[PDB]
Amino acid sequence: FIRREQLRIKKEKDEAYEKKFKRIIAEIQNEEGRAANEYAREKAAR
Amino acid sequence: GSQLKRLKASLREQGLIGPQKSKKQKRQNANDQKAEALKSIREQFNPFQFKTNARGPKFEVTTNVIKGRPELSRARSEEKRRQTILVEMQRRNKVGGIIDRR
Amino acid sequence: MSSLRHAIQRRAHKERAQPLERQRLGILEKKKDYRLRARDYKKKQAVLKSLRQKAAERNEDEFYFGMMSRKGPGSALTRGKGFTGTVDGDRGNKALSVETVRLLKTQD
Amino acid sequence: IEELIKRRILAGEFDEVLRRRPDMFGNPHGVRRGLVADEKLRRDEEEIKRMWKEISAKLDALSSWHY
Amino acid sequence: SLLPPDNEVRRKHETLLLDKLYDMGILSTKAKLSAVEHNVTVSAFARRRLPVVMTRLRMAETVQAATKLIEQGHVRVGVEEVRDPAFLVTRNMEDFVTWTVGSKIKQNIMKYRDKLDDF
Amino acid sequence: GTPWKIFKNTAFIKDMFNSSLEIAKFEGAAIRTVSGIRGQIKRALSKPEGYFRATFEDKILLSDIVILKAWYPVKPKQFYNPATNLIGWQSMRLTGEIRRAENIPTPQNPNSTYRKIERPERHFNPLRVPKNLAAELPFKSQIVQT
Amino acid sequence: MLRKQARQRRDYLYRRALLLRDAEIAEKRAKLRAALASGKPLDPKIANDKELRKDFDYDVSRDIAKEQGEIDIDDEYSELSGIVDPRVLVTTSRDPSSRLMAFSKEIRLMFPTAIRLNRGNLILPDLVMSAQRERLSDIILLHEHRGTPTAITISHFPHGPTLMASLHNVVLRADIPKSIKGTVSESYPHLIFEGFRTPLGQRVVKILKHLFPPRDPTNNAKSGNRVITFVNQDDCIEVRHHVYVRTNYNSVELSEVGPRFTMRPFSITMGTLENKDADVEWHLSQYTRTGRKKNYF
RNA sequence: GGAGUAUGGUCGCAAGGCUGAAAAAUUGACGGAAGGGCACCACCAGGGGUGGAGCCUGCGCGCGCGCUACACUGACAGAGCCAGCGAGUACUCCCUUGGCCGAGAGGCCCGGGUAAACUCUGUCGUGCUGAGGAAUCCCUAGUAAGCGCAAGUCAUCAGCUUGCGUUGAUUACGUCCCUGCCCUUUGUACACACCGCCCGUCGCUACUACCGAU
Repeated sequence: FIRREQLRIKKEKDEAYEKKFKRIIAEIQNEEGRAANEYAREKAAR
Repeated sequence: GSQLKRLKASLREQGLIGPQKSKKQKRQNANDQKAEALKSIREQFNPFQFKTNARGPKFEVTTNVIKGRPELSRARSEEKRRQTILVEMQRRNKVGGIIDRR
Repeated sequence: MSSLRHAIQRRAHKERAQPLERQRLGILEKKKDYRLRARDYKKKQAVLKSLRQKAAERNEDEFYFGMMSRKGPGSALTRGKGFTGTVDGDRGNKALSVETVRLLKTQD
Repeated sequence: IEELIKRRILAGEFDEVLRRRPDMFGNPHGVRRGLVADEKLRRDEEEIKRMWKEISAKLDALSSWHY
Repeated sequence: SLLPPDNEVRRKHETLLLDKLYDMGILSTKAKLSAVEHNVTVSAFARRRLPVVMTRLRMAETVQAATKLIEQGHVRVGVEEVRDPAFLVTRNMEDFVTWTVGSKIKQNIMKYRDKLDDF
Repeated sequence: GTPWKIFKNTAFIKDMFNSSLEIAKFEGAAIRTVSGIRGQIKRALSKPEGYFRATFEDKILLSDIVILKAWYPVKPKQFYNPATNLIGWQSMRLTGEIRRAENIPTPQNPNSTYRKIERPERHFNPLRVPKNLAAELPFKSQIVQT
Repeated sequence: MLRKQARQRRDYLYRRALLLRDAEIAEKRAKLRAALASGKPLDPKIANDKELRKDFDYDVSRDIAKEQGEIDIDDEYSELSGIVDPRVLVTTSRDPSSRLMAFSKEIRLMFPTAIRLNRGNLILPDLVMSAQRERLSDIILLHEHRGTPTAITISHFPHGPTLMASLHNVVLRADIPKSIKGTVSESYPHLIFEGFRTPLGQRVVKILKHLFPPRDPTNNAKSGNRVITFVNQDDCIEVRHHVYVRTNYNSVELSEVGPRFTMRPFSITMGTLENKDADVEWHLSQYTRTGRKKNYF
C-alpha cells in the first residue's frame, strides 16, 4: 500500500510542478520581452 | 450442462426472459420472491467473485459453498490501510493533538 | 560563467577506497570501471549475435574453392576429443620430400 | 469492467474483425456463380486492360509460370 | 499515371502491376509507381537471371563459376534440370533452386563438411 | 549489503539485514550498488536468515558494495540556556574542548579516510565462441586458428 | 520450405526499412496534395523539389486510398486476415502440474479454434519447426510458479511477434465445483477493446484480435452470446470474458465464465518464439528514470 | 515584414432547477421435435496425480500446487560402459579457539562445527531395520511416468522456475447411446443424384365489426 500511495504522490507532484513552472516562465518572458521590444522600437526611432 | 443453458433455464423459471406473454396471461399472473432470487442468481453465476475448494470436505461429518470473499477482503483491507497508514504518512511530523478524558 | 566559481567551489572530490576488511576480494568497481566492463561485454555480445544470424541463415549447399583446399571442422563424431570447430590450416611445414632430406642429413 | 461490458453489449459495437469476402478485389460486387468525354475515358481504360493482358502473358511466360 | 487519381480501375491496375512485379523478382517495393518509373531495370532482369541468383544465394562464388557450372548442368530447379543460362527465377523459386541428383559439386560440399556418405 | 551469489542478472545479498520480516517491509524497493546499477529488491530469501534477492542490470561483481538509499527523519533537541551574564551562567562546553578535557579521541574510521588507489591497467579476456557455432557457421566466416 | 519462410522473413524486414525511408520522404509528399486542395502556400523548398513533383504525379493515389482507409498496410498480419480460421495451439513448459494443465485446458476452451498439446520431453526449436510444418497461426506457452500460472507468450507465426507477458491475479476454473460452474459454451465470441489509444496500443490490439475466428459479418450485433473484453489502465491489460443473456433491449444479463487475467506485457519481440536474435520492438522498461511513471499504451 | 509552429496570459459562449437516489418493430420474444458434426470439461479401455504422515510458498486454523519418507523394486562390494544445454578479468558454505609476522588498520598457518541410469559378477536373506479411502481431476505417439546435468534471460521464479539430454511403454485411436456443446429446418454456384412445403405460443402491422361512457 505504501508503494502505490507514494508513487501516486510522485506522479501528481511532478505534474503540478512542471505546470507551475511553465506558467511562471511564460508569463515572465512575455512581460520582460514585451517591454524589451518596446524599448527596441523606441531607441530604434532615433 | 452449460452456464449459458442453466442460467437461461433459471431465468425462465423466474419467467423474466421467456416468450412474449398475453394480456389475459398477465391477468392470470395478477390473479395468482423475484428480487432476492435474482440476487442469488447473480451470486451463483458470477462465481469468480470468490474462491472455493473443488473437493468438498475431506471427511463428511453430519451435525445440525463460500469459504471466503477475496474482493471484500481486498476492499476492507484497503479501507483499514488507508484510514491508518495514509494519515500516518500525512501527519509524519505533526506535533500537537487533543487529549480528551471524559 | 567560468569565473563565477570559487576555488574551494571547484575543489572536487576524491574516490573512496576499498575497505580494508575486504581487500582480498578485489578492487572496487566504481563508475568508470563499470563503463569499461560494459562496453567490452557489449561489443562482444553484438559480435556473437551477428554470428548467430549467420549460422541460422547458412545455406547447406554453398560451394567455394576453399572447400577444395582446407580441412573441415566437422564434429566430435569424426574428430574426437580434440575438436573445436576451427578450420585448421598448415602451421607452415609440409611433407618435405626425400632428396632434400638427404641434403639436410649430409649437412648435419 | 462489468458495466463497460454491459455498456458495449447494450450499444453493441464490436472492434473484432469480420470475415471479409475471400476475393474482394476482382469480385467486389459478387453475383452468384449461377443462373441469371467519359467515353474517351472508357476507351482508354479498355486499352489499359489490353496492355495489361499483353504484359501479363509476356511477363509470366517470360518467367516460366511460377506466379 | 495518365489515368485520373480517383479511378477505381486505376488503383486496381496499380496493385496489379506492383503485385505481379513484386512476385516476379524485379522490384523491391509494392507501393510506388515512382519505383516503377525509374527503378525497373534491365540490370534488374539481369539480376534475376539464374546465374546471378545462384551467386547471391551463394551456390558458387562469382558468375563465372556459376555460368560454367550451369553449362555443364549441375543445378536442378525443383525437379527439372537446367541447360540454358537465362532461366528467369521468380522470388517463389529462389528457394527451391538446388543442386542436381548426385553431382560432384554436391560431393564437394559434403566431402568438406564431412557428411560424405556414398549412398 | 554484500553479494552472496551472483547469477547473471539477479543476485542474492548477504550481510545487510537480519530478518525477512524487515525485508518484507522492504519489498519491491530500490537499490543502487556503487558502480551505477539501478535495481529492484524483489523478495526475501528463505533459508539464510538475512539474505535477499534483487534484480540488477548486469551482474554486480563479487567485489561490490550493495547499498540502499534510505532517508531517515530527524528531530533536533530541546535544550535551551539563556545566558544570564549579569547573574552568572553555565555554558555547555565545546566538543573539542570535551575530548581535550577528559582525554578521549576524536574518532575516525580507516575505512572512511580517503586514500588513493592503485588500479591495474584493465585489459580483458579474448572473445570466446561456442563450439556449436564453430561447427555450424557458414564458410566465408569460418574461423581459422591453427 | 524452411528456406522460403526464412527468405520471406528477411524480405519483410527489407520492405520495412524501405518503408522507413520512403515514409520520411512521403512526409514531404503529403504536404503537397492538400496544399493543392486548399491553395495555401507551402515551403518553397518542397515546392522546388523536382523528383518530388515527378514521383508525386506518379504516386498520389496510394496516399488517397490511405486517407480512404481502403488499403491494408504491411505487417506480419494483414496478408490473410478474414480468411483462415486461425488455428491456435497451447502447451506449457517442460513438466506441467495439475492446475496448470487444467488452466491451459481452459484457455484452449477460451480461444475457440484452439487445440491443446502436451509437451512431455520435447525440444523448443523443434516445436517451433513442427508448428511451422503444420502451418499454424499461433502458439502459446504458459508457465507456472507453484500450481499457479505466470507468463503467457502470445506468439504469432509465420514470423510475427512474441508478446511475452507476466500474468497477475489469476484464478482458474477448476476450483469452483462442477455443479456450480458449467461446461463451457464454445461459440465464436465477440471481442471488445477498452482504452487502447497509442499506436503501440493498437499494435497489441492487432496481435490479440487475430487470435479470434472471423465473426460472420451479417448480424454481428444480435447473434452470439459470448464476448471477450480486454481493457487497460496503468499499462495493465486485463481480460474478463462473459456469456451474456439478453432479457430486454434495456437490460442484458452477464455471466462471468472465462478466467480472470490481468497481464502486463513486457516484451513484443518482432521475431518469433525462440529466436534470441530478436528485434526488440518494445519492452516494459523498468529501471530507467521516469519509465516507472510514464505510460505507453 | 510574410508564412507556419508552438507556449501560457486576457475576454465571450458553453454556466439558469416543472425538480427532489433506487424503446423500436411487417424483421420482435421464447421454446419443443426430427437431421448431422464434435469432445478426454462425453461414453468404452487404461494410466497417473492430489487427497494418508510431514515440510512449506501461495490462496481464505482451512485449503491445493510441489517436495520428501515409506522393503524386494534389497543391500554391499568390485568390474564395464554413453549424452545435451554450458564461458563477463567471472564464480567463493559459514563463523569462530590458538599461534606467526605485523608501534597500529590486516595477512598467513592449524584446527572446531568429465551424468543419473544400465549391464555383469560375487556376499547376505524380510528384520518400528509397510505407496495414501470417499472423493475428484488429468491424459491417445516421442503422448505418461522415472532419472538426472546445466542456465538462472528487466517482467514472475530460488521454499524454486526454466531449459536439454537419457530410458521409453499399456490402452483406445470406434462412437454420437449418456452428459453435453455446436449447427442444421434461411439465404450461399448449375450436373448426372436424392428429397419434398417441421411445430408451438404468441407479438407487431392492415382490415372488419363490437362495447359503452363524455
